[PDB]
Amino acid sequence: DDEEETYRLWKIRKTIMQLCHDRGYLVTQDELDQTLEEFKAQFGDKPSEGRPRRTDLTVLVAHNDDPTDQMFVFFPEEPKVGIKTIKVYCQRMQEENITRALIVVQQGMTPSAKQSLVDMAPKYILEQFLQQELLINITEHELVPEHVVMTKEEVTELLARYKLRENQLPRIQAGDPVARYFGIKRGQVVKIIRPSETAGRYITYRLVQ
Amino acid sequence: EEDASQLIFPKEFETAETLLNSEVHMLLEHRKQQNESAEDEQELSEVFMKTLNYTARFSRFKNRETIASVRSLLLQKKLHKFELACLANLCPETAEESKALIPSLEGRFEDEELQQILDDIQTKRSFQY
Amino acid sequence: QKRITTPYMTKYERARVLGTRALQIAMCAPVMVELEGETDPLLIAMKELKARKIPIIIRRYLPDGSYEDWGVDELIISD
Amino acid sequence: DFSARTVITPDPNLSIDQVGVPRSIAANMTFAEIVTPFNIDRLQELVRRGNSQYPGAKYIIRDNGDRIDLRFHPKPSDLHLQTGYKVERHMCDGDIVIFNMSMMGHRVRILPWSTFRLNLSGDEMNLHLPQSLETRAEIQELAMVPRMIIVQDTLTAVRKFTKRDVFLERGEVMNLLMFLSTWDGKVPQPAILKPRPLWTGKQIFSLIIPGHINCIRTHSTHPDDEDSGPYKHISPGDTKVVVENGELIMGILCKKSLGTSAGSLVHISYLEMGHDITRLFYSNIQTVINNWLLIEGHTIGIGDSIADSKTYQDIQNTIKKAKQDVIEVIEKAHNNELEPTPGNTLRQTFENQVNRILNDARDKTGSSAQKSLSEYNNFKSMVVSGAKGSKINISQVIAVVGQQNVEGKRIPFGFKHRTLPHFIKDDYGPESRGFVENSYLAGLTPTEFFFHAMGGREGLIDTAVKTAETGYIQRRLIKSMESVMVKYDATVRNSINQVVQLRYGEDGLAGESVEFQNLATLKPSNKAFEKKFRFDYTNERALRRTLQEDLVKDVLSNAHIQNELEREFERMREDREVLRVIFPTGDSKVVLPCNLLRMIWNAQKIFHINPRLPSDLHPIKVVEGVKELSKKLVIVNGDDPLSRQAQENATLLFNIHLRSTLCSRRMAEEFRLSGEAFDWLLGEIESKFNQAIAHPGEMVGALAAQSLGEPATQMTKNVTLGVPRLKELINISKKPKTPSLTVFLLGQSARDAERAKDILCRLEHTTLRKVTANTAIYYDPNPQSTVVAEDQEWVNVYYEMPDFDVARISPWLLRVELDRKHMTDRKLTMEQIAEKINAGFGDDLNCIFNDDNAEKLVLRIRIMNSDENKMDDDVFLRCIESNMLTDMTLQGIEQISKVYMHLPQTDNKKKIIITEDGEFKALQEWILETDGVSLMRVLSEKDVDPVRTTSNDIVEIFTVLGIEAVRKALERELYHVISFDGSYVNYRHLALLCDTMTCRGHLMAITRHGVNGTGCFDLLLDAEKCKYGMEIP
Amino acid sequence: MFYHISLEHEILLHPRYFGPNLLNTVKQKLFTEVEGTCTGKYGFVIAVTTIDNIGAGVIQPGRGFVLYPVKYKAIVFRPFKGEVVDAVVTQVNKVGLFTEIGPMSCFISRHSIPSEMEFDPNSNPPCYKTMDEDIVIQQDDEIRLKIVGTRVDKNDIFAIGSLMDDYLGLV
Amino acid sequence: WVSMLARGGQGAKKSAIGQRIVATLPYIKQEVPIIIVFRALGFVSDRDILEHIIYDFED
Repeated sequence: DDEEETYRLWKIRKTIMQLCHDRGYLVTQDELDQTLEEFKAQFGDKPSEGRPRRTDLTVLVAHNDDPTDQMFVFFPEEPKVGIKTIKVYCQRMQEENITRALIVVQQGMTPSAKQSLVDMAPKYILEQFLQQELLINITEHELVPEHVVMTKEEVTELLARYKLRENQLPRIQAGDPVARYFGIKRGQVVKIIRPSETAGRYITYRLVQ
Repeated sequence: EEDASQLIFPKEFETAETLLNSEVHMLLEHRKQQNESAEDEQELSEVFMKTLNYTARFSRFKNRETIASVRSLLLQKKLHKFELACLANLCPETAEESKALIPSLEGRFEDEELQQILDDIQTKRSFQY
Repeated sequence: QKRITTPYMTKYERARVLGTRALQIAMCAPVMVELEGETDPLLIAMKELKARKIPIIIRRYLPDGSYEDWGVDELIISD
Repeated sequence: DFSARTVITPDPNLSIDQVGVPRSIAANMTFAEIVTPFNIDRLQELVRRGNSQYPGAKYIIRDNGDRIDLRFHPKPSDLHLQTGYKVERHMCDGDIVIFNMSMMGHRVRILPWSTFRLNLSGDEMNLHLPQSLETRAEIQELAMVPRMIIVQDTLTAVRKFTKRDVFLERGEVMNLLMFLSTWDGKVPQPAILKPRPLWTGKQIFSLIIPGHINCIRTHSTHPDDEDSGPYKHISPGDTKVVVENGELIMGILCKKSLGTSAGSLVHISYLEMGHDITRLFYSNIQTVINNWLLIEGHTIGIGDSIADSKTYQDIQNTIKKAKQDVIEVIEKAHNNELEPTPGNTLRQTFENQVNRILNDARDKTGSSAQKSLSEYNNFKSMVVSGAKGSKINISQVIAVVGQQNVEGKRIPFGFKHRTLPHFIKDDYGPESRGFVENSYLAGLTPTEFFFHAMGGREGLIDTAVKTAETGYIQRRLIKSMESVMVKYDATVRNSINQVVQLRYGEDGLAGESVEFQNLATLKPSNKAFEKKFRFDYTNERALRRTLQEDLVKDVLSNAHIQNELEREFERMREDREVLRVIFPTGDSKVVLPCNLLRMIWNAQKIFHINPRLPSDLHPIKVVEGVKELSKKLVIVNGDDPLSRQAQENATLLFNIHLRSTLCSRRMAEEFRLSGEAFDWLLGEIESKFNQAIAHPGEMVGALAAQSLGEPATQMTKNVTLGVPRLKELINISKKPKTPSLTVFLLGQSARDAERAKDILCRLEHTTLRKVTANTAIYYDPNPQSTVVAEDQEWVNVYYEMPDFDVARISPWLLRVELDRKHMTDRKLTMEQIAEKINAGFGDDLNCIFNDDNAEKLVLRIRIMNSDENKMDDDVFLRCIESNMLTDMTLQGIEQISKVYMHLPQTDNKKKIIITEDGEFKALQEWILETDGVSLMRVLSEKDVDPVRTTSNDIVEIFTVLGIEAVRKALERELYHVISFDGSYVNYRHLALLCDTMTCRGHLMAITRHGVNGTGCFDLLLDAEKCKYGMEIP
Repeated sequence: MFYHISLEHEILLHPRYFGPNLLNTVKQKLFTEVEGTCTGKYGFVIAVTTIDNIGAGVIQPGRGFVLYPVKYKAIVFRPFKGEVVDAVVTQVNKVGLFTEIGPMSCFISRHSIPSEMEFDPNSNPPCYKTMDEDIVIQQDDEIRLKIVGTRVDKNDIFAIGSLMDDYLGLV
Repeated sequence: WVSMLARGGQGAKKSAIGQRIVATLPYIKQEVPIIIVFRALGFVSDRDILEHIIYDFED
C-alpha cells in the first residue's frame, strides 16, 4: 500500500534524524520534529511508484564537537542486501573520507553480507539496523531510562573516585537495542540517569562488553 | 578438583562412552553366561554380583530395542555423553526435575524442549506389572 | 588520615569489638577502666567502649583492596 | 551442640526473647567457659556438683588441651582447676541460645516439664548453643528477637479492653499494674473519681505505652462519613485512635492500630525508642491483657452462630431470588434469547452471568450476616478486631457457604452431561453445578457435601504443591544473593567484587528505619500550593497573630529577609516540578527515612507548643536552619563533582520533603513551633538520618531474599499470577504461559470506542478459516457453464471481460463461501481478501470476488492460466485449500490470538496528565490487552502509543527495548504479582534482585542449585592504648 | 557411574606357565587381577567385556618374571564428585542413613538429611520419617542422593552423600 | 494405538489428503496405515474396508 509506505518511511526518517541528535551530531531543529504533512511536501510525490526513493533519503550530518566527523545513513533500496552493494557503499564512502556510516537494512539480510561488517577494517564502522527496529524510538520509551555516553576523560575520573575496575562495573551487551541506538562499542561506559522511586534520581554506569 | 555438576573430570573419561543401568545388566549377563558355562573358572567376584542386583533393580528398560531407541533418540540432540546415561538412569519425571538434578542441562536446554524428551523416556520405560 | 568511611561505628563492628574484648577479658586481660564489681566480662567491655578505652583498632578493608585504620575511640558510638 | 528435637508449647509469662528448656536437655548440652578469678569459685562449685546433679560440668579442659571426664571423679586434685582452663558446664539460666538464613537468639530459662516453652507473639525444634564467647556476644547484640521484630488471643481482648464501656475497680487495677514491668510505681488518678473510683482500660494501657509517642490510627469499624462529620474529633463510636504524650486519649485498639503495619503503635515505638523498649511493650500488652481476660473472658458458642429469624428470612429470600434469577438466565439461553457479549462466546457468557448471580448472593447475604451480629456476639468481636477469621468465614457459617468452584469453574459434568446421577442430564441449575445454598450451621445436603469435598480437595492439592514450589523459590533466591553485601564504600558488591548497586536501595538507607509518609508539595494544584506554602508578609494583621510584635517588625523592616522568604518558596516550586517527572502516577505515598510530621508533633508536646499564642520562631531561622541541615545530611562524602552530584541525587526526595514540611509559612501557620522547638527538631532529624544510613557489612542480598520469599507463600483476559508467574519471572524460559501485551492508544481514537475497533482488528491475527463459512470443489466443463445455479447471475457479468481467459481454463473450481457475521466484526472487504490471496500466493492462481451487497459472499478461485498451459489441478486444489485456511493472514500480526478491549477502571492503567489548574486528573483512555508477545511489531503500528505500550514478557522486552528496560519491566511484574494479594515489599529489596539478574548485561536465570560473612573488617590490637590498665587480680 | 574404557595392566606371569598356549594363561590371569578389584583412580572394575590385544612379553632382568602389557575393555563404576544418583538403603542408624550405590557403600550424615526428618528407634524397622509422615526412608528403599565428596581408603572408594538439595528423597 | 495424524503438518501430498489414520502394531516399530491392516486380514476389496468402518453409508 502506497499510503502505508509514507508513514513507514516517515517514521524511519524521523527516528533516524533523532538518532544522530542523541548520538551527539549536529541536527537541524526542523528535521527532528518534521511533520508527516511536510514529509510529502518536502519530496513532493508518493514514495512507492514515484520519484521519491530510498536512495535520495540519505542524510548527511556533522559532529557537534568537530565538523570533520560526518555521519552517513544509507538505504539499500532492495528486498535483500548482498555483498556487492555493501562494497559499493563503503567504496562510495571512501571518496568522502568518512569513518562511520549507517545502513537501514530491510527485514531480510544475506548471511554472507553480514560477514562484511565483521571483516571490515578497524577504521570501517558499519552498523546494521533492521527496518522494523527504527520504526519506533526506543529512547523515548518510559521503561528505557536516559542514556548518556561517557567520554574517556570521565571514565578515568569515574574509576578514580570509586576505585573501580572495568569488570566490576555492571556489563551491557554490545548488541542491545539501546547500545546499537547509540552506536557504542566495547570499552565504552554509558551513564544511566534513571528516576529511582526511593532516591528520585540514581546514576548508574554500565560497561559495554 | 573434579565436579560432575560443572562437567569437570579426568581427561581419560572423555573418550569413554556412558552406559545405562539396564544396558550394563545385559553386558553383565553376557559376562555371567560365558563364565558359568563356557569356561570352568572360579565363581564370579562378589563385586560383580552386587552391581548385577543394582542394575537389575534399577533397570528402566525391558529389551535392547527399548534401550537402543532411547539411546538413538537422545543421540540426535546435543546432549553430552555424561548426561546421556545420567538422564536415562535418573528418569526425571518433569523438565524442572532434570535441571535441578542435572545442572548442566540448564545451560543449553530450554524448559519446553527437554520436557518433550523426558516424557519420551517415560513412554519407553516399563514396569514389571 | 584521608579516611572516607563513615565516622560512626556500625552495629556489626560494635558486636565484634565487644565480643573479642569480652573474650580477652575472660583470658586474664587487663582492664583500662576502673572495676566496680562487674563480674560478667561483657559488662566490663561494655563500659570500656563507653569510656573509649578499648585498644582494639578496626581495619576496614575497602572493596578495592585498601584498608583504613579506624580506632574505636575515634568512631562515634551510640548510647 | 544440636539438641534432641521436642514439641513446642506457648508460655506468655516468658519474655519473647526468653525460651524455656527442660532440665534433661540442658543437662546433655554443655557450654565451654573460660575460668577467671572473678568466677573461679563459681566453676569450682559447679564442677564439684558432678553429672548426677543437673548443675554440673560434662568435661573440664586444661591449658594443654586434655579433657577430663567428671563422671568418674578419680582424684580430688584433678577436680581442682587453675586459671585459664575451659570448663564445659551444663547450660543454666541466662545463657544465649539460637534457633529458627536468619536465626533469632533467645535467653534460655530452665523449666520443670519436658516440652519447650516459647512466648509466641506445635512444630518440633532443635536449639543450638554457641560455645564460643565471641559469637555468643555477637548473637546477643544483633540476632536477638527484639532486633528481629501479637497473638490472636490478645488482640481480640485488646479491642475489648480499650472499649469505653470497660471500667476497672481499684482491686482489678492492682492486679493489672502488678504485671506491668515498666511501671513508675504510682497509681494513676481515676477517670471517674465519684461516686466510686473507676479506671478506664485506656488509662491502664496508657502506662503500657512507653515514653511519649504520638500517632493517629483508625479502628476497623470506622465509618468513612464520621471523619467528614462534625464529630470527627469526638468519635460517636470511639473508632478513632489518637495517642498524645504516650497516653491513649481515645480510640479502640486493634490489629490496624496495635498490629504490625506501616503505621502502628508497635512500629512507631520501634523507631521512636528502639527495639529493647519495644519488646517490653509487647510483654506488657501480653501480660496485662491476659490477667484482665480472666475477668472479662473470651468465649464462643452456638449462640454466636444462631442469628435472628429476621435475617434468616432475608438470607433465604436472597437465596431464593438468586435461584429464580439463575433459572431465568437458563431459560433465556434455552430459548436462545440470551445474547453473547462480543468478547466472549455463548457457553462462556452463560457461565459468567450465572456466577455473578451466585457470587453476589453470597456477598449480599454475607454482608447482612455481619450487620446481624451484635456487639456482645463473639463472632463479631474476632472479625472487628481483625485478629482471627474473616468476614467470609462468618458468611459460610451463618448465611451461605457459596459456590464450590473446581479448577476455576463450577463442578464439571463427570457423568454424561450431569454432575451427579441424581441430577437430570444437561442440568445447569444451582444445586446441580455445586452451588451450596446451605450454611455450615444449617447443614449441607448430600449433593452439596460431595461438591464441597471437590472444592476442598482442589485447595488441599494446591496447598500441598504451593508449599513445595514456594519453598524452592526461597532457597534459589538466597543462593543467588547470598554473597551480595554492602561494603565500606556504601556500595553493593558480591563475592567477585562486582558492583551490583552504587548505593544500597539507590539511596543508601536501611529498609527497617524508613517510615511511610506523603509529602504534600506535589498533590495540591497551583492555587492551594501557593496559599499553603508561599509566605505572605503583606497582611499586617495575619503576621501579628502568627508572629510576635517584634518578629513582624523584623521581617518588614529589612528587605534582605523578604528576599530569602520568596527565595525559599521558589526552591519549593522548583522542587514541585522535579517531583512530577519523578512520580508520573502522582501518588503522594512514598518511603522516607524519618517521619517529619510525627517528629514535629513530638516537639510540640515536649515543649508544650500551643497554636493560640503567636510563635516566637523567626521565619528566617527556618530557611537558614533547613539550609544548614541539608549540608549536614551526607550520603556520598567527598568534594569531587561526582560525589556532589551523587549526594544531591541520593537525598533528592528527602531534601524536597524536608523543605516542604519545614518552611517559613507552615512553621508559623499550623505547626507553630517555637525557636527552641525548631532547634531540637533539626538535631533529631540529623541523628535519625545518620542512624538510617546503611551500615556496611549488612547481608542485604540475604535480607532481600527473605523479604521476597516471605510474601511468596501468601500468593496462592486471563493473566497468570502467583507462583506460576513468579516461577516464570525468575526463570527466563522463552515461552511463558500467558504472555499478554497491554496496548495503550493515543489521540482521538483513545477516547472513542468504535475508533478503537479498527486498531483491534489490525492487531488481531485472523485467518481465512475464521472468516469463511463453507468451501467446495465443483466441476464446470466450459468457462460459461457455471454449473452452480445461484452464482451464475453474477459470475457472468464479471467473466465477460477476458481476464486470464486468453487461453484454455481448467474445468475445476475452488468456490468458497465467506461468513457474513465474521466479516462485519473485522470490517473486511472482498477486494482486501482477494488482494491478499493473489499477492500472498503470487500468480499461481486467480481469484474472483462478487458484490459486497449480496447476502452471501461468493469467492471463486481457479489455478492461473499460465500454469495450466503430479497433482495437476485436482489434488493440488485440495493441497492449496488447506494451506490458505491455516497460514494465511488477511490482516493482523502472527502470534496474536485475541485482543481484549475494555475501559480500565484502575488508576494505574488510566493515563494521568497534569491539568492546567495543577491538580492531577486521570482521563479515560481505551486499552487493548492482547494475548501473545509481538511488541516489536505492535509498537510500530498506527495510533499506538510508543511510550506507554509495555509487555509483561521480560524476554520480549529484552530483544526490543534492551536489558535496561527489562529491569523496570521485571520490577513492575514482580511488584504486580506481589501487590495482587495486597502484600507490599520494599522497593530496595525488589531492585536488588533485578540488578543482580541484569548485572551481566543479559537476563540470567536465578541459580537453580538452591543449596542454601562479616569479613570486610579486621580487629587489630594497639600497644599505645595498652600502656594504661591494671589487672583485675 | 558406568563407563566403557580401555585400560592397561602389566601382568606378571610365572615361568611355570611357559607351557604350550601360554597366551591362554595370560588371558585367564587377567580375569582375576583386574576383575573384582577396585582401583582408586578409575573406580570399581565390576566386569571385563573383551581383550583388545596382548603386548610382547618382556622378561624382567634378575626377577625372571615375564611382564605382559595387555590391553582390555572393561566397565568401571567411578563416582564423580557432586553427582546425583539413585541409591539403596542397607541400614539406618542414629548417625544417619547408610546407602548402597551399586558395588560401593555411601553414608549419609544426619546433618545432611533435611531437618524435617527425625530418626525413630521405636518403629520396626528403623526409618528416617518426618513428623508429617509424608515421606519415610525404610531399608532397601530407592532414594536419590547427591555425592558431595568421595575418598579412597584401603584400595576402596567411600562416598559421602547429602539430601539437602531439592528433589532428593524417595522420588 | 490407532492414531490420527494432525492437520498441523503441511506438505505437497500431505495437505491434499490432509488427515489420515495410522495404526501402530505392538511388534511393529513404525506406524503403518490402518487400511493396510484390513488387507492383511483378508479383505482385499476396498468396499469391505468401508463396510467394517462406516456403518452408515448415508452419512
